[PDB]
Amino acid sequence: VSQVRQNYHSDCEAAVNRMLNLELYASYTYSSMYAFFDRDDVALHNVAEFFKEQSHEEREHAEKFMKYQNKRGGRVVLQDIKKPERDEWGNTLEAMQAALQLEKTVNQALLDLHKLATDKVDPHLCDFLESEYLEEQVKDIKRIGDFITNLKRLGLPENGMGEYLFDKHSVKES
Amino acid sequence: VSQVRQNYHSDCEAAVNRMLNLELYASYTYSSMYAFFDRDDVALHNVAEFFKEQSHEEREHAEKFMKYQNKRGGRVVLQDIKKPERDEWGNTLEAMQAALQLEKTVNQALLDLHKLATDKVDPHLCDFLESEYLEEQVKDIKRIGDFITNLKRLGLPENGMGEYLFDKHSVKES
Amino acid sequence: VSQVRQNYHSDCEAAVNRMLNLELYASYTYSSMYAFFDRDDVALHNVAEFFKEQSHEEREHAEKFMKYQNKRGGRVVLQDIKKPERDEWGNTLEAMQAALQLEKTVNQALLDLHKLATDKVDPHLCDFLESEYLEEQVKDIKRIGDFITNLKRLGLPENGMGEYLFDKHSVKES
Amino acid sequence: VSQVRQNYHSDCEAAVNRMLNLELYASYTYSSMYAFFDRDDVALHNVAEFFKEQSHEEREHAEKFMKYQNKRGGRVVLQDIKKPERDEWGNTLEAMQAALQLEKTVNQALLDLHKLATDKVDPHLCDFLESEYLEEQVKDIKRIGDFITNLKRLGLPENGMGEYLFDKHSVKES
Ligand SMILES: [Cl-]
Ligand SMILES: [Cl-]
Ligand SMILES: [Cl-]
Ligand SMILES: [Cl-]
Ligand SMILES: [Cl-]
Ligand SMILES: [Cl-]
Ligand SMILES: [Cl-]
Ligand SMILES: [Cl-]
Ligand SMILES: [Cl-]
Ligand SMILES: [Cl-]
Ligand SMILES: [Cl-]
Ligand SMILES: [Cl-]
Ligand SMILES: [Cl-]
Ligand SMILES: [Cl-]
Ligand SMILES: [Cl-]
Ligand SMILES: [Cl-]
Ligand SMILES: [Cl-]
Ligand SMILES: [Cl-]
Ligand SMILES: [Cl-]
Ligand SMILES: [Cl-]
Ligand SMILES: [Cl-]
Ligand SMILES: [Cl-]
Ligand SMILES: [Cl-]
Ligand SMILES: [Cl-]
Ligand SMILES: [Cl-]
Ligand SMILES: [Cl-]
Ligand SMILES: [Cl-]
Ligand SMILES: [Cl-]
Ligand SMILES: [Cl-]
Ligand SMILES: [Cl-]
Ligand SMILES: [Cl-]
Ligand SMILES: [Cl-]
Ligand SMILES: [Cl-]
Ligand SMILES: [Cl-]
Ligand SMILES: [Cl-]
Ligand SMILES: [Cl-]
Ligand SMILES: [Cl-]
Ligand SMILES: [Cl-]
Ligand SMILES: [Cl-]
Ligand SMILES: [Cl-]
Ligand SMILES: [Cl-]
Ligand SMILES: [Cl-]
Ligand SMILES: [Cl-]
Ligand SMILES: [Cl-]
Ligand SMILES: [Cl-]
Ligand SMILES: [Cl-]
Ligand SMILES: [Cl-]
Ligand SMILES: [Cl-]
Ligand SMILES: [Cl-]
Ligand SMILES: [Cl-]
Ligand SMILES: [Cl-]
Ligand SMILES: [Cl-]
Ligand SMILES: [Cl-]
Ligand SMILES: [Cl-]
Ligand SMILES: [Cl-]
Ligand SMILES: [Cl-]
Ligand SMILES: [Cl-]
Ligand SMILES: [Cl-]
Ligand SMILES: [Cl-]
Ligand SMILES: [Fe+2]
Ligand SMILES: [Fe+2]
Ligand SMILES: [Fe+2]
Ligand SMILES: [Fe+2]
Ligand SMILES: [Fe+2]
Ligand SMILES: [Fe+2]
Ligand SMILES: [Fe+2]
Ligand SMILES: [Fe+2]
Ligand SMILES: [Fe+2]
Ligand SMILES: [Fe+2]
Ligand SMILES: [Fe+2]
Ligand SMILES: [Fe+2]
Ligand SMILES: [Fe+2]
Ligand SMILES: [Fe+2]
Ligand SMILES: [Fe+2]
Ligand SMILES: [Fe+2]
Ligand SMILES: [Mg+2]
Ligand SMILES: [Mg+2]
Ligand SMILES: [Mg+2]
Ligand SMILES: [Mg+2]
Ligand SMILES: [Mg+2]
Ligand SMILES: [Mg+2]
Ligand SMILES: [Mg+2]
Ligand SMILES: [Mg+2]
Ligand SMILES: [Mg+2]
Ligand SMILES: [Mg+2]
Ligand SMILES: [Mg+2]
Ligand SMILES: [Mg+2]
Ligand SMILES: [Mg+2]
Ligand SMILES: [Mg+2]
Ligand SMILES: [Mg+2]
Ligand SMILES: [Mg+2]
Ligand SMILES: [Mg+2]
Ligand SMILES: [Mg+2]
Ligand SMILES: [Mg+2]
Ligand SMILES: [Mg+2]
Ligand SMILES: [Mg+2]
Ligand SMILES: [Mg+2]
Ligand SMILES: [Mg+2]
Ligand SMILES: [Mg+2]
Ligand SMILES: [Mg+2]
Ligand SMILES: [Mg+2]
Ligand SMILES: [Mg+2]
Ligand SMILES: [Mg+2]
Ligand SMILES: [Mg+2]
Ligand SMILES: [Mg+2]
Repeated sequence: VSQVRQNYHSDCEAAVNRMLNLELYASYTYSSMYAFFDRDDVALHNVAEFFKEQSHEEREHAEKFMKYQNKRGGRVVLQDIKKPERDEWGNTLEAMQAALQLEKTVNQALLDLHKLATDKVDPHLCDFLESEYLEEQVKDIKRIGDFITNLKRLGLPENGMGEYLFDKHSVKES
Repeated sequence: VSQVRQNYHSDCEAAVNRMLNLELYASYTYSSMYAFFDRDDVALHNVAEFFKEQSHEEREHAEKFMKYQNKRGGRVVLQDIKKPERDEWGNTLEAMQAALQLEKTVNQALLDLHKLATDKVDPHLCDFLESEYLEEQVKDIKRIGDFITNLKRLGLPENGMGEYLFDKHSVKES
Repeated sequence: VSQVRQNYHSDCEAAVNRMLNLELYASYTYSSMYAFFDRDDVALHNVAEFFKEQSHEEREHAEKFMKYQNKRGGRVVLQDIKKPERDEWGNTLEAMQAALQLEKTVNQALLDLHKLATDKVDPHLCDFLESEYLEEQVKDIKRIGDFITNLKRLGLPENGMGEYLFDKHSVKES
Repeated sequence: VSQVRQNYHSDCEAAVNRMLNLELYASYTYSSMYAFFDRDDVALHNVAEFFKEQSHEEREHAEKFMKYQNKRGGRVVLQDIKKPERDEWGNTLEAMQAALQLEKTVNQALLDLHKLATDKVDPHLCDFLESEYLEEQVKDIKRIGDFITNLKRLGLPENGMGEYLFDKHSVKES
């Protein structure tokens, strides 16, 4: 009943709201990782800044869904942002493994939303996901996988020198 | 079993490897056309350079598939690059006609890969083909068709002055 | 019977075509190494880019032989480009050892071509090889040998930290 | 008996003087072609300027041999510069065919001088010919052959429009 609404199924509107929540959840998990690596007894600053930036990017993903919802005439409905699964993240390897799984969880939700949009014959929503979300996921999943391979090569979790070197050379100097 | 792999069917992985080979094959055919037009008894330099650039572009298409394969967690598998169908290319008209058919053959393979990706519900691969390959083919097919029309207008194959003028005015001065 | 042909033996013409094929073969082998180091379970980006550049350089070597053939009035004859000997390259040390042997194989073929050119009293072809090919081989063979020495010093194949450091410090940052 | 002379055979000294004369002869022939195409009843200005530049380049080739002779401690001995074989050059095709044969005659003399230098074990003279003369000949022979192919394609000698177009598009605008 929005004056702009056209070819936008209620199911897709609802699924966009759920996806928005998941983006915010992902942002919050990354924020927790930032704070962990900033601890004085962890002290891997470039890794911390990597996760801070990851958090900001997820927040941007969320805001883009809010804007999308309104563009199509749907209505943003917010729910609680659940706290992350862990309060402490072990080390760079454990955190990167959790990040990989988080990005794959987000990717699966996006793929599921694409299936729904396809089922409801919504090519605009399909294009939006393909053009703004799906390649970002593939690229970041590859980046994080590459990191994990290098962390293993560097002898994580046991090799502290390896972990130190990863922070200096693999992630952006901040 | 790659840690990055998600929603990537074995059939699509294999078809990407076959497509990679076809891009390399197309590159090699264009390289042969370059060398032919550079012969002292052919001596159409702008036409030669046109095909040299076509060859480099196909090589870039191939490299982009290699990168894609790895991004999705598939594994690049290479096969022999078959030599071109001809050792000599007749004249500018015959070569352009062969180029048109080559670009249409490549296009059909890309369309077939899109059908497979659609069947396997792989929207990332669909988007990749649509965003990076399919429009390039339509544009180049149109360009080459336009050239063939002009070569016929110029009296090819019999009209040597027509062929000379095409090289001076239709293809980029190199 | 080309109008430009002068002092160019049929044997040399044929050997130039065979050398052209070998340059293309070398290019393809280096392309395979690039793709291997770009895998998410290998993930040595600077090493990957090193081999990508090696591949492009071999392609340039091939194109220079095509141009040479035509300049002398010979005729380019292409054959299949055989796929590389391996589908996977083990690690940076194994790949560099294979690269060393590849560059020495190419060098031996160039030296053999120089012997033929000398036998047929073709000083232009001798000069072409000496001025455009032979020093490139000596320089690259030295570079790759130096790399292998450093990879051994760094404890390859067992020392993953050593391999990580080589990628950061020995090859160009890409 | 020159104080600088070392490893310079009398035969090579004499052959350098004969080569010098041939370069001057080639210059003079090209000058005649320039004057012919500048005639009001020929009037192909870009072709005329092409041959004028060819003439100046041969003069530079001659001067470089004079300098070489003195560098090695030989003595420049000059002979008459014979007038060209023709007083009129027919048309662009006939002139280009004569230019091709002239450049091949010069090339054969250079190759013969290289054989002599090789026989007398004079690597400096071999290098001088290879580095300063032999590639220039191959390149110019290819250029002129390419021109002849295009003149034939353009319908020379009968097709006056073809000849006009060659002057506008194949040779440098002067
Ligand atoms: Cl609606
Ligand atoms: Cl509709
Ligand atoms: Cl609805
Ligand atoms: Cl909702
Ligand atoms: Cl709950
Ligand atoms: Cl977790
Ligand atoms: Cl915890
Ligand atoms: Cl997760
Ligand atoms: Cl957007
Ligand atoms: Cl995207
Ligand atoms: Cl990327
Ligand atoms: Cl990495
Ligand atoms: Cl370790
Ligand atoms: Cl890294
Ligand atoms: Cl999968
Ligand atoms: Cl899925
Ligand atoms: Cl599968
Ligand atoms: Cl395969
Ligand atoms: Cl086969
Ligand atoms: Cl064909
Ligand atoms: Cl053929
Ligand atoms: Cl085809
Ligand atoms: Cl891309
Ligand atoms: Cl495209
Ligand atoms: Cl267009
Ligand atoms: Cl056109
Ligand atoms: Cl016609
Ligand atoms: Cl015109
Ligand atoms: Cl056109
Ligand atoms: Cl010959
Ligand atoms: Cl000879
Ligand atoms: Cl022969
Ligand atoms: Cl051959
Ligand atoms: Cl075979
Ligand atoms: Cl091997
Ligand atoms: Cl293998
Ligand atoms: Cl080898
Ligand atoms: Cl060169
Ligand atoms: Cl070199
Ligand atoms: Cl050096
Ligand atoms: Cl080194
Ligand atoms: Cl070690
Ligand atoms: Cl450093
Ligand atoms: Cl080093
Ligand atoms: Cl002496
Ligand atoms: Cl001596
Ligand atoms: Cl003597
Ligand atoms: Cl003398
Ligand atoms: Cl006389
Ligand atoms: Cl004559
Ligand atoms: Cl005469
Ligand atoms: Cl002559
Ligand atoms: Cl000099
Ligand atoms: Cl030279
Ligand atoms: Cl050249
Ligand atoms: Cl030309
Ligand atoms: Cl005609
Ligand atoms: Cl024009
Ligand atoms: Cl031309
Ligand atoms: Fe970022
Ligand atoms: Fe991310
Ligand atoms: Fe996200
Ligand atoms: Fe990212
Ligand atoms: Fe292009
Ligand atoms: Fe193309
Ligand atoms: Fe292509
Ligand atoms: Fe194109
Ligand atoms: Fe390089
Ligand atoms: Fe190399
Ligand atoms: Fe090479
Ligand atoms: Fe090199
Ligand atoms: Fe010139
Ligand atoms: Fe010349
Ligand atoms: Fe000369
Ligand atoms: Fe020249
Ligand atoms: Mg209203
Ligand atoms: Mg609703
Ligand atoms: Mg949820
Ligand atoms: Mg709770
Ligand atoms: Mg995109
Ligand atoms: Mg983005
Ligand atoms: Mg990367
Ligand atoms: Mg694994
Ligand atoms: Mg499979
Ligand atoms: Mg195939
Ligand atoms: Mg075959
Ligand atoms: Mg597009
Ligand atoms: Mg493109
Ligand atoms: Mg157009
Ligand atoms: Mg002929
Ligand atoms: Mg032969
Ligand atoms: Mg071979
Ligand atoms: Mg085989
Ligand atoms: Mg020598
Ligand atoms: Mg030399
Ligand atoms: Mg050199
Ligand atoms: Mg070089
Ligand atoms: Mg060095
Ligand atoms: Mg004295
Ligand atoms: Mg004497
Ligand atoms: Mg003489
Ligand atoms: Mg006389
Ligand atoms: Mg040179
Ligand atoms: Mg020069
Ligand atoms: Mg040219």
